[PDB]
Amino acid sequence: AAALEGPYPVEEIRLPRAGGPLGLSIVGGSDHSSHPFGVQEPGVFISKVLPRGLAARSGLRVGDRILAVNGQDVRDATHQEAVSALLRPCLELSLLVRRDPAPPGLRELCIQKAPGERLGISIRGGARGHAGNPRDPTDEGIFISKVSPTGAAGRDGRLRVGLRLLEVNQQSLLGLTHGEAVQLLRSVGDTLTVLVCDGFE
Amino acid sequence: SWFQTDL
Repeated sequence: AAALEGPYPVEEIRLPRAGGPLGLSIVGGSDHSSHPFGVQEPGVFISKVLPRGLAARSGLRVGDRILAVNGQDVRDATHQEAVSALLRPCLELSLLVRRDPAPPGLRELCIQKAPGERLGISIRGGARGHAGNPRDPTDEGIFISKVSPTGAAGRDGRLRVGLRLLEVNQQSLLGLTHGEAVQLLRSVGDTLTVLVCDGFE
Repeated sequence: SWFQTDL
Protein backbone atom coordinates (compact mmCIF):
# COMPACT_ATOMS: atom_id res chain seq x y z
CA ALA A 1 0.00 0.00 0.00
CA ALA A 2 1.45 3.29 -1.24
CA ALA A 3 -0.79 5.39 -0.80
CA LEU A 4 2.41 7.35 -0.14
CA GLU A 5 3.60 10.51 -1.93
CA GLY A 6 0.00 11.56 -2.54
CA PRO A 7 -1.48 15.09 -2.53
CA TYR A 8 -1.64 14.93 1.26
CA PRO A 9 0.44 13.00 3.82
CA VAL A 10 -0.80 9.84 5.55
CA GLU A 11 -0.50 8.97 9.24
CA GLU A 12 -1.41 6.09 11.54
CA ILE A 13 -3.47 7.32 14.49
CA ARG A 14 -4.04 5.02 17.46
CA LEU A 15 -7.19 5.41 19.55
CA PRO A 16 -7.33 3.67 22.95
CA ARG A 17 -10.23 1.28 23.58
CA ALA A 18 -10.99 1.67 27.29
CA GLY A 19 -14.76 2.05 27.07
CA GLY A 20 -16.79 4.94 25.70
CA PRO A 21 -17.39 6.28 22.17
CA LEU A 22 -14.81 7.42 19.60
CA GLY A 23 -16.47 10.82 19.37
CA LEU A 24 -16.32 10.88 15.58
CA SER A 25 -18.69 10.55 12.64
CA ILE A 26 -18.06 9.11 9.19
CA VAL A 27 -19.63 9.71 5.80
CA GLY A 28 -18.97 8.10 2.45
CA GLY A 29 -18.22 4.59 1.30
CA SER A 30 -18.13 3.26 -2.26
CA ASP A 31 -21.92 2.78 -2.19
CA HIS A 32 -22.47 6.41 -1.19
CA SER A 33 -21.93 9.95 -2.41
CA SER A 34 -19.63 11.81 -0.02
CA HIS A 35 -20.00 15.38 -1.29
CA PRO A 36 -18.41 17.68 -0.39
CA PHE A 37 -15.72 15.28 0.91
CA GLY A 38 -13.52 13.94 -1.89
CA VAL A 39 -15.47 15.15 -4.91
CA GLN A 40 -13.05 13.58 -7.41
CA GLU A 41 -11.78 10.78 -5.18
CA PRO A 42 -14.52 8.90 -3.27
CA GLY A 43 -13.92 7.12 0.03
CA VAL A 44 -14.59 7.13 3.77
CA PHE A 45 -14.22 10.46 5.56
CA ILE A 46 -14.25 11.83 9.08
CA SER A 47 -17.18 14.22 8.82
CA LYS A 48 -17.40 15.21 12.47
CA VAL A 49 -15.06 15.20 15.46
CA LEU A 50 -16.63 15.70 18.89
CA PRO A 51 -14.86 18.36 21.00
CA ARG A 52 -13.04 17.36 22.87
CA GLY A 53 -13.53 13.61 22.88
CA LEU A 54 -11.43 10.56 22.07
CA ALA A 55 -11.00 11.29 18.36
CA ALA A 56 -10.15 14.94 19.03
CA ARG A 57 -7.44 14.21 21.60
CA SER A 58 -5.90 11.60 19.29
CA GLY A 59 -5.38 14.18 16.54
CA LEU A 60 -8.18 13.16 14.19
CA ARG A 61 -9.61 16.06 12.19
CA VAL A 62 -12.71 16.73 10.09
CA GLY A 63 -11.92 15.88 6.48
CA ASP A 64 -9.62 12.95 7.24
CA ARG A 65 -9.79 10.19 4.63
CA ILE A 66 -9.66 6.74 6.21
CA LEU A 67 -7.41 4.40 4.23
CA ALA A 68 -7.09 1.48 6.64
CA VAL A 69 -8.73 0.25 9.85
CA ASN A 70 -6.49 -1.96 12.01
CA GLY A 71 -4.50 -3.03 8.97
CA GLN A 72 -7.64 -3.60 6.91
CA ASP A 73 -7.81 -1.63 3.66
CA VAL A 74 -11.10 0.29 3.51
CA ARG A 75 -10.51 2.55 0.50
CA ASP A 76 -13.23 0.69 -1.39
CA ALA A 77 -15.27 -0.41 1.62
CA THR A 78 -19.01 0.22 1.64
CA HIS A 79 -20.41 2.50 4.34
CA GLN A 80 -21.37 -0.48 6.50
CA GLU A 81 -18.12 -2.36 5.90
CA ALA A 82 -16.36 0.73 7.24
CA VAL A 83 -18.72 1.15 10.20
CA SER A 84 -18.45 -2.49 11.27
CA ALA A 85 -14.65 -2.34 11.02
CA LEU A 86 -14.62 0.67 13.35
CA LEU A 87 -16.90 -1.16 15.79
CA ARG A 88 -15.07 -4.49 15.84
CA PRO A 89 -13.57 -5.39 19.25
CA CYS A 90 -9.83 -4.68 19.32
CA LEU A 91 -7.17 -3.95 21.93
CA GLU A 92 -6.41 -0.68 20.16
CA LEU A 93 -7.92 1.11 17.17
CA SER A 94 -5.39 1.84 14.44
CA LEU A 95 -6.47 4.29 11.74
CA LEU A 96 -4.38 4.93 8.66
CA VAL A 97 -5.74 8.30 7.56
CA ARG A 98 -4.84 10.76 4.82
CA ARG A 99 -4.88 14.42 5.83
CA ASP A 100 -7.35 15.69 3.23
CA PRO A 101 -8.64 19.20 3.97
CA ALA A 102 -12.14 19.89 5.28
CA PRO A 103 -14.54 21.28 2.64
CA PRO A 104 -13.91 25.03 2.07
CA GLY A 105 -16.05 27.48 4.02
CA LEU A 106 -17.13 24.86 6.55
CA ARG A 107 -18.83 26.69 9.41
CA GLU A 108 -21.82 26.34 11.73
CA LEU A 109 -24.51 29.02 11.76
CA CYS A 110 -26.95 29.71 14.57
CA ILE A 111 -29.88 31.73 13.23
CA GLN A 112 -32.55 33.26 15.45
CA LYS A 113 -36.16 33.63 14.36
CA ALA A 114 -38.50 35.97 16.20
CA PRO A 115 -41.88 34.44 17.07
CA GLY A 116 -44.00 34.46 13.91
CA GLU A 117 -41.00 35.30 11.73
CA ARG A 118 -40.32 33.02 8.77
CA LEU A 119 -36.91 31.95 7.47
CA GLY A 120 -37.37 33.36 3.97
CA ILE A 121 -35.32 30.95 1.87
CA SER A 122 -35.74 28.25 -0.75
CA ILE A 123 -33.41 25.36 -1.56
CA ARG A 124 -32.51 23.27 -4.60
CA GLY A 125 -31.12 19.80 -5.28
CA GLY A 126 -31.37 16.74 -3.06
CA ALA A 127 -31.14 13.00 -3.62
CA ARG A 128 -32.96 11.96 -6.80
CA GLY A 129 -33.99 15.55 -7.51
CA HIS A 130 -32.98 18.16 -10.05
CA ALA A 131 -29.30 19.15 -10.13
CA GLY A 132 -28.81 21.93 -7.59
CA ASN A 133 -25.23 22.47 -8.70
CA PRO A 134 -24.77 24.07 -12.17
CA ARG A 135 -21.07 23.14 -12.17
CA ASP A 136 -21.71 19.48 -11.32
CA PRO A 137 -24.84 17.47 -12.29
CA THR A 138 -23.67 14.38 -10.39
CA ASP A 139 -23.89 16.41 -7.19
CA GLU A 140 -27.14 15.64 -5.37
CA GLY A 141 -26.51 18.04 -2.49
CA ILE A 142 -28.73 20.74 -1.00
CA PHE A 143 -28.00 24.36 -1.89
CA ILE A 144 -29.53 27.73 -1.04
CA SER A 145 -31.30 28.93 -4.18
CA LYS A 146 -33.05 32.06 -2.90
CA VAL A 147 -32.86 34.36 0.12
CA SER A 148 -35.56 36.89 0.97
CA PRO A 149 -34.00 40.19 2.14
CA THR A 150 -36.61 40.67 4.87
CA GLY A 151 -36.77 37.12 6.25
CA ALA A 152 -34.79 35.78 9.21
CA ALA A 153 -31.98 34.49 6.99
CA GLY A 154 -31.86 37.77 5.09
CA ARG A 155 -31.71 39.86 8.24
CA ASP A 156 -29.07 37.51 9.69
CA GLY A 157 -27.00 38.08 6.56
CA ARG A 158 -24.83 34.97 6.67
CA LEU A 159 -26.93 32.59 4.56
CA ARG A 160 -26.59 33.35 0.86
CA VAL A 161 -27.34 31.85 -2.55
CA GLY A 162 -24.90 29.08 -3.45
CA LEU A 163 -24.08 27.73 0.00
CA ARG A 164 -24.31 23.98 0.52
CA LEU A 165 -26.43 22.81 3.45
CA LEU A 166 -24.96 19.89 5.39
CA GLU A 167 -27.10 19.48 8.51
CA VAL A 168 -30.03 21.14 10.28
CA ASN A 169 -30.41 21.04 14.07
CA GLN A 170 -27.85 18.22 14.38
CA GLN A 171 -29.75 16.25 11.72
CA SER A 172 -27.66 15.40 8.65
CA LEU A 173 -28.95 16.35 5.20
CA LEU A 174 -26.73 13.86 3.35
CA GLY A 175 -28.66 11.50 1.08
CA LEU A 176 -31.89 13.35 1.85
CA THR A 177 -34.37 14.41 -0.83
CA HIS A 178 -35.45 17.99 -1.46
CA GLY A 179 -38.76 17.47 0.34
CA GLU A 180 -37.17 15.68 3.29
CA ALA A 181 -34.74 18.58 3.61
CA VAL A 182 -37.56 21.12 3.39
CA GLN A 183 -39.59 19.54 6.20
CA LEU A 184 -36.49 19.62 8.41
CA LEU A 185 -35.94 23.33 7.78
CA ARG A 186 -39.62 24.10 8.39
CA SER A 187 -39.92 22.27 11.72
CA VAL A 188 -36.77 23.90 13.07
CA GLY A 189 -38.46 26.22 15.59
CA ASP A 190 -37.16 29.46 17.10
CA THR A 191 -33.51 28.64 16.44
CA LEU A 192 -31.89 27.31 13.27
CA THR A 193 -28.52 25.67 13.77
CA VAL A 194 -27.21 24.83 10.31
CA LEU A 195 -23.91 23.39 9.09
CA VAL A 196 -22.84 24.86 5.77
CA CYS A 197 -19.91 25.12 3.38
CA ASP A 198 -19.23 26.82 0.05
CA GLY A 199 -21.07 25.22 -2.86
CA PHE A 200 -21.26 27.41 -5.95
CA GLU A 201 -21.72 30.96 -7.20
CA SER B 1 -28.82 9.68 9.22
CA TRP B 2 -28.40 6.62 7.01
CA PHE B 3 -25.51 8.42 5.34
CA GLN B 4 -23.71 9.84 8.37
CA THR B 5 -22.91 7.46 11.21
CA ASP B 6 -21.90 8.65 14.68
CA LEU B 7 -19.46 6.48 16.63
